[PDB]
Amino acid sequence: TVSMRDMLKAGVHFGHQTRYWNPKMKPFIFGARNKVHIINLEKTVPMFNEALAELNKIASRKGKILFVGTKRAASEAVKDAALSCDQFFVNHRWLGGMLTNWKTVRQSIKRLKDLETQSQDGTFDKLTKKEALMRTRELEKLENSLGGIKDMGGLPDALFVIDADHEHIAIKEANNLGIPVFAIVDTNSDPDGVDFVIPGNDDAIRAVTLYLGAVAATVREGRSQ
Amino acid sequence: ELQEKLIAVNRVSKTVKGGRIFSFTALTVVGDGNGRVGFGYGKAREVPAAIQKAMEKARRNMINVALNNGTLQHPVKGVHTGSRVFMQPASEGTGIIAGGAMRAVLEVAGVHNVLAKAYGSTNPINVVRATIDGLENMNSPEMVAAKRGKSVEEILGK
Amino acid sequence: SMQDPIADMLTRIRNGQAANKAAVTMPSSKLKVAIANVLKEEGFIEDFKVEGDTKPELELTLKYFQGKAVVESIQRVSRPGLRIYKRKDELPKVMAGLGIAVVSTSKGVMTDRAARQAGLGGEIICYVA
Amino acid sequence: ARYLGPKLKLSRREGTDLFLKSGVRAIDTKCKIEQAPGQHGARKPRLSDYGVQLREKQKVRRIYGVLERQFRNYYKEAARLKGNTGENLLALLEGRLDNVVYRMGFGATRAEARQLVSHKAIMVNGRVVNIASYQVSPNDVVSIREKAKKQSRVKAALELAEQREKPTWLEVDAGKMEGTFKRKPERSDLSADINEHLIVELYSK
RNA sequence: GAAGCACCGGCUAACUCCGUGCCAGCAGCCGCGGUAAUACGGAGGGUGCAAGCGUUAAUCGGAAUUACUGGGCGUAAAGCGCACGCAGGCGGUUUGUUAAGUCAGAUGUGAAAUCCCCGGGCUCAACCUGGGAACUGCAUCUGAUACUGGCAAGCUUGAGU
RNA sequence: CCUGGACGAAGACUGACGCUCAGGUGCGAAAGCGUGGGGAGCAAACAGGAUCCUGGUAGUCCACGCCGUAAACGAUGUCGACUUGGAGGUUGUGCCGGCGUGGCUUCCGGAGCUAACGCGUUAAGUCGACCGCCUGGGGAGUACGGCCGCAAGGUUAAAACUCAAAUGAAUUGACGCUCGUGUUGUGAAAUGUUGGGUUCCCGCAACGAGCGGUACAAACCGUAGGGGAACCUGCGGUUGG
Ligand SMILES: [Mg+2]
Ligand SMILES: [Mg+2]
Ligand SMILES: [Mg+2]
Ligand SMILES: [Mg+2]
Ligand SMILES: [Mg+2]
Ligand SMILES: [Mg+2]
Ligand SMILES: [Mg+2]
Ligand SMILES: [Mg+2]
Ligand SMILES: [Mg+2]
Ligand SMILES: [Mg+2]
Ligand SMILES: [Mg+2]
Ligand SMILES: [Mg+2]
Ligand SMILES: [Mg+2]
Ligand SMILES: [Mg+2]
Ligand SMILES: [Mg+2]
Ligand SMILES: [Mg+2]
Ligand SMILES: [Mg+2]
Ligand SMILES: [Mg+2]
Ligand SMILES: [Mg+2]
Ligand SMILES: [Mg+2]
Ligand SMILES: [Mg+2]
Ligand SMILES: [Mg+2]
Ligand SMILES: [Mg+2]
Ligand SMILES: [Mg+2]
Ligand SMILES: [Mg+2]
Ligand SMILES: [Mg+2]
Ligand SMILES: [Mg+2]
Ligand SMILES: [Mg+2]
Ligand SMILES: [Mg+2]
Ligand SMILES: [Mg+2]
Ligand SMILES: [Mg+2]
Ligand SMILES: [Mg+2]
Ligand SMILES: [Mg+2]
Ligand SMILES: [Mg+2]
Ligand SMILES: [Mg+2]
Ligand SMILES: [Mg+2]
Ligand SMILES: [Mg+2]
Ligand SMILES: [Mg+2]
Ligand SMILES: [Mg+2]
Ligand SMILES: [Mg+2]
Ligand SMILES: [Mg+2]
Ligand SMILES: [Mg+2]
Ligand SMILES: [Mg+2]
Ligand SMILES: [Mg+2]
Ligand SMILES: [Mg+2]
Ligand SMILES: [Mg+2]
Ligand SMILES: [Mg+2]
Ligand SMILES: [Mg+2]
Ligand SMILES: [Mg+2]
Ligand SMILES: [Mg+2]
Ligand SMILES: [Mg+2]
Ligand SMILES: [Mg+2]
Ligand SMILES: [Mg+2]
Ligand SMILES: [Mg+2]
Ligand SMILES: [Mg+2]
Ligand SMILES: [Mg+2]
Ligand SMILES: [Mg+2]
Ligand SMILES: [Mg+2]
Ligand SMILES: [Mg+2]
Ligand SMILES: [Mg+2]
Ligand SMILES: [Mg+2]
Ligand SMILES: [Mg+2]
Ligand SMILES: [Mg+2]
Ligand SMILES: [Mg+2]
Ligand SMILES: [Mg+2]
Ligand SMILES: [Mg+2]
Ligand SMILES: [Mg+2]
Ligand SMILES: [Mg+2]
Ligand SMILES: [Mg+2]
Ligand SMILES: [Mg+2]
Ligand SMILES: [Mg+2]
Ligand SMILES: [Mg+2]
Ligand SMILES: [Mg+2]
Ligand SMILES: [Mg+2]
Ligand SMILES: [Mg+2]
Ligand SMILES: [Mg+2]
Ligand SMILES: [Mg+2]
Ligand SMILES: [Mg+2]
Ligand SMILES: [Mg+2]
Ligand SMILES: [Mg+2]
Ligand SMILES: [Mg+2]
Ligand SMILES: [Mg+2]
Repeated sequence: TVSMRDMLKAGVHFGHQTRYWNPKMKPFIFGARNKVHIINLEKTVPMFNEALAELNKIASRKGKILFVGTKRAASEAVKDAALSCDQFFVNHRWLGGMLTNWKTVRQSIKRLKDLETQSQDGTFDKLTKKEALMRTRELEKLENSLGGIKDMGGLPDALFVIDADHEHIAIKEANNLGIPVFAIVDTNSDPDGVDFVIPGNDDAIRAVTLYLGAVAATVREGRSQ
Repeated sequence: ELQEKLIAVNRVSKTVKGGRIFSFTALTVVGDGNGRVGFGYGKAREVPAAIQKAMEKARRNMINVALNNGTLQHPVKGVHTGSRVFMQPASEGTGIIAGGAMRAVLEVAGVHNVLAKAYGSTNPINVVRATIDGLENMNSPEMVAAKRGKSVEEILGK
Repeated sequence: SMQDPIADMLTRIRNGQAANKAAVTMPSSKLKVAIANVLKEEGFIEDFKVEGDTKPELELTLKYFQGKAVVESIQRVSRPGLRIYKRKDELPKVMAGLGIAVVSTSKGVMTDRAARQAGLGGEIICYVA
Repeated sequence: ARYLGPKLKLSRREGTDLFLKSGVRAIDTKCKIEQAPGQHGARKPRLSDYGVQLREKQKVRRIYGVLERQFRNYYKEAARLKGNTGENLLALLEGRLDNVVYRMGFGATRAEARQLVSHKAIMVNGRVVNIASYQVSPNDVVSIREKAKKQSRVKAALELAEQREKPTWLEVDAGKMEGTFKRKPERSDLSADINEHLIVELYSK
C-alpha cells in the first residue's frame, strides 16, 4: 500500500551494520553499502500488504490488536496512533508475564480501576502524610505501564511489534499462547519468531509513523464495515 | 472429562544456614484418551499442593498424537537426555507393555496395544519426556501423503 | 579419502534439508542419478538436473511442505565396510510401509515396494522416510 | 485344591459381589461388603499398579473358583490362540463345565455346581463327565441324569437363575433339565466391569 | 477317612498388640534392635500359594552389564608419546564381458521324535496320535546382472611430477 | 655450508598411482647409566652452622652408546565430505586505502550435540574408511612367566581376597524473611529478593502478596636421592590451584 520510493524516503531500506547482522535475515537483504545492510524493499511490499490484509480480516471479525513499542521515539509515536484506531498499546517497558501472568496482571488492572475511582469519583481527600502521595505515585506508575490495556480485559487476538529483537519477551509470551505476531524485523533481529514478518527499519522515526499510520488506518477500515 | 495420573513423588532438599529445607515434587500426566497427552511437573512443599500444581501444568501444554485405533502408526524411537525409549505398534489385545513411567503416559494418551522398552537411564521425568517426544514426531499416513505428492492409495495400497 | 560416494550423497541431502537449503549440488555418477530418480518418483525431492560432461555435477531440488523438511530420516544401510544383501522375503519395511527402502535389484535400482512386486532381492542402498 | 474358607471374605476383599452365594439375601445383609475383612479392614489404604492388577486377577479366580496353577494354564492357552487374548481368556473360563451348569441354573452357586459335577450328576452329550475343568464345545447338550432329577438343589436353583439375567449364548430347558451350549460368549456378552487387560499385563510382566 | 507352608519396613500383595532394649536376634538388597519395634520372638488378624510350601545350588532373563541386531573412549573406565610402513581392511569416474559375491527359479537333501498349525483318541488335562508347516542349511543346474569383485581399455576431479 | 617440510599464482604433465594400518621400524622432555673429555654458575646427596644459612659431589655441558618413561594434554587417533555467522592475529596473491581470492592460527557464538560443563566449519554437528582402547572400586599395571636393559627398570599382564559403593558434572549452604503465579533449567534449583542511588526510587522475566581451597554436609606426573625423615629435596612437565 506504500510505494517503494516512499519507503526509501521513510528509510525502510536502511538497516544496521554488517557486524551485527543476523544470518537469518539473509533473504530479506538487497545488499550492503558503506558497511551497512540494505533491506530489499521489493520483498517488503507484498509481505506488508498481505500482513495488512490479514489485519483487516481479523479486525473485521471483531478481534483485538495490541501494539508493542518501547523505543524512545516509538513510545510516544505508537500512543498517538493507538487511540486513532481504538486499539490497545504498550508504550512503556513491557512487563514480563503480561500475557502469561494474565491472572496476576488482571489484579493489577483491578487495582488501577479502584485507584482511579477514588481520585476521580471517590474523592478520598485523605493525606495522612503517607497515603495520598504514595497512591498518586502508584497511579502514575500504573498508568504508564498498563494504561494501554485497561479497556481490553482479555487476551489480545493478535500483536503488532516494533523492533522484534528488543521486544523478544512479548513475542515469546505470544508464541506460547498461539497468538499471531506481527513485527517489524530489522536486519539484526530474529525473523523465525514472527508469523507475518515485515522486513523494515524500526529505528527511523519517520518509518515508524509510516508503519503505524498504514496499520491504524487499516484497522479502522476493517472495523468500519 | 480427561484421565489424569500421578507417576512419581520425590522429596528434595536444600541447605540454608538455619538448616535443611525440604519439599515434595510430583510428576503427573493427563490426557483425554483420544490422542492428546500432556505432562506436568509440580513443585511445592506439601504433597497435596504439589500434585495439584503438576495437574495444572499438565492440563495445558498438551500435544496431539495420531492414533491408529489404539496403537502407533509406525515404530518410533524416543530419545531425551539420558533415556532411550523404543515403542512399537502391537496387535489387538496385547495391552500396554511398558515401564512404570511409560505405561502412565500411554494410558492417558489413549494407547491401548503397544510394545515398548526403555534403554539407558530410567529416571521418571526423563522417560516421560522421551515418550512425549517420541509420540509427537510420529506421522500418520495422511501426513506422509501430504509431504509427498502421492495420495493415500499410492503411499500404502500401491 | 572419500571411500563411499553414495553415503556422501545422502549426507549432503540430510545436511542441506536440515539447513533449509534451496538446492544441493554434488559430483554426479551413474549410481547417484539412479538413486536421485527414485527419490523424485516417490516425491522426496522435486527434480534432479545433471550438468556437465567432463566433470558432471548433479543438482537436487529439496522439498519443504509446511516450514518443515520432507526428508526426516535418510540412512545409509549398506556400507563399504559391511555390505547388506537381502532376499525378496527379507526386504525390510520402513515405518511399516510409510517410508521406502532403496534396493538395488538385478533389474536396476528401485524401491522395496517395487522389488516385492517384481520378486527381486539385492543390496539395500539406503532407508528413506 | 480348592478354597474351603469363608466365602464373603473374598467378596469383601475385592469390594464387589463375587456371586459366591445363591443370592437369596442381599449381600450387604450378611456382611459389611464395603469393608475389607480383618481387624484393619475398616481403613482404606493405597494400592499400587501391581496391587490393582493382582486384585483383578484374584477377582476372576475367586469368581470361577480356579487356583493359580490351573488359571496360569488358561492364560497360556488364551495367549496361544488366535485373536484377542483377554476375550479368549474369559471364553476359556466361561467354557468350564461347572460354569456352564451354574449359568444354566442347575446349581445355585458355581461351588454348588462344582459339587454337582464331581458327584457324577451331569451328563454331557449322554456321557457322564465329573471333571470340573472339562471344556464344553458349542452345540453340546448338557443334562441332569434321571438319577439326580429328584434332588431339591436342582429344583431350587432354577428359580434363582430366572431372577438372574439369562445368558444369550445358552439355551435352557428346565422342563427336561437339559441345556444347549449355543456359542462361545463374546466380550460384550459378559460383565463389563471385569477387566481383562490388567490380567494380560500382569501375566506378561 | 483327608490342609498345610511361607510371608506381612520398602522393593512386594498383606498390621496391630505383648515381651525384649544395639541384648537376644533378623537379613536378597536397603538395613532393623540402646524403653510405644508394622523389620527381633510370641499372639491376633491379614496376604500369597496349595498336596504341597519354603530354603539352597545351577543356567538364562532382567543386564543395551562384551551392545552382530544393540554401547562407549574432552572431564565418569577407555585414543597407542609421535611417525613411517608390510600383511590386512576399504577405495573416484566411464564403457566392454566375467558371472565369483549377490539375486530369482528349479532339483536333491536336510532321519524319526521334539517345537508350531489343523484335527483325532484317552470322562478333561497331562499324555498319546493323523496330516501339514517348519527344518532358517548345503549342493547341483538354469537364469538375471543394478550393485561388489576379477579381467581389458579409458577419463581427471583424488593423489603426485 | 648441507638439508626437510609447508604455502600462493598461472599452466603443463602422469592418469586412482588412494586411505588406514595388527606385527614391524624409526623417532621420542627431564631424570638415570656405560667410555673419555669438560666443569663457570646452579645444585640431589653430603658436611657444617642455626631454629633457613654456608660450603659443595654426582648431575646439568660435549662426543658416542643405552634407557624408552611424563598431567608426552587439546586428558579429544588418522583420512574425507557436508552444515548459520561475527572480531582478531599471522603469511600469500588478484583487482582498483578500497575490493575479492588462499593457507595456518586466536577469541566469541547459531543450529546441532552433550549428564552437565561445554564443543561449536580447527566439532565434542552430520556421515564414511581403518586402527587403538574401555566395561565396578580396591587388590594392581602389582605377582608369576616371556621379551628387552649394564643396572634402574620397561613392556605384556593376572588371581585370591575384600568393599556396595568408587566416580563425573552441576546445585544448595557453611567454613529482615517467605509465598502465589509466571519464566529459565532434564533436574536439584535460580529469578522475584542478582544492579545503580537513596527504608525509598529507578532499571529489570518477572508481576504481585504475606511477614519481620574443602578430600565439608597449592595439587599432581615421570625420574633420582635422603643418617636431624610426623616427610623432605634436585630436574623437567601439567592445571585436574
Ligand atoms: Mg533419589
Ligand atoms: Mg543404567
Ligand atoms: Mg542412578
Ligand atoms: Mg530418583
Ligand atoms: Mg552402516
Ligand atoms: Mg496340582
Ligand atoms: Mg492371542
Ligand atoms: Mg515376557
Ligand atoms: Mg504394600
Ligand atoms: Mg518395656
Ligand atoms: Mg514395644
Ligand atoms: Mg524403629
Ligand atoms: Mg520382609
Ligand atoms: Mg516379627
Ligand atoms: Mg495369623
Ligand atoms: Mg492363610
Ligand atoms: Mg499329590
Ligand atoms: Mg543373572
Ligand atoms: Mg545380553
Ligand atoms: Mg555396535
Ligand atoms: Mg558405557
Ligand atoms: Mg579419565
Ligand atoms: Mg595423542
Ligand atoms: Mg594402543
Ligand atoms: Mg607406547
Ligand atoms: Mg597401554
Ligand atoms: Mg600413517
Ligand atoms: Mg598395509
Ligand atoms: Mg583391493
Ligand atoms: Mg568402486
Ligand atoms: Mg557393467
Ligand atoms: Mg553366482
Ligand atoms: Mg552361474
Ligand atoms: Mg537359490
Ligand atoms: Mg526339501
Ligand atoms: Mg524355543
Ligand atoms: Mg478323547
Ligand atoms: Mg478330547
Ligand atoms: Mg505330531
Ligand atoms: Mg506325522
Ligand atoms: Mg512337507
Ligand atoms: Mg525332521
Ligand atoms: Mg545373463
Ligand atoms: Mg560388475
Ligand atoms: Mg566392473
Ligand atoms: Mg630452507
Ligand atoms: Mg598419457
Ligand atoms: Mg590424456
Ligand atoms: Mg604398532
Ligand atoms: Mg633423540
Ligand atoms: Mg634414541
Ligand atoms: Mg640427560
Ligand atoms: Mg653420563
Ligand atoms: Mg663422566
Ligand atoms: Mg660439580
Ligand atoms: Mg665447625
Ligand atoms: Mg644450599
Ligand atoms: Mg664444585
Ligand atoms: Mg653454593
Ligand atoms: Mg659432597
Ligand atoms: Mg665426573
Ligand atoms: Mg630402543
Ligand atoms: Mg604412558
Ligand atoms: Mg599442555
Ligand atoms: Mg593419554
Ligand atoms: Mg572433517
Ligand atoms: Mg564457542
Ligand atoms: Mg561425549
Ligand atoms: Mg574387577
Ligand atoms: Mg611392573
Ligand atoms: Mg635380553
Ligand atoms: Mg638380562
Ligand atoms: Mg622383569
Ligand atoms: Mg615382566
Ligand atoms: Mg544447568
Ligand atoms: Mg520447567
Ligand atoms: Mg541440558
Ligand atoms: Mg580448588
Ligand atoms: Mg615424585
Ligand atoms: Mg617441581
Ligand atoms: Mg608438553
Ligand atoms: Mg581423573
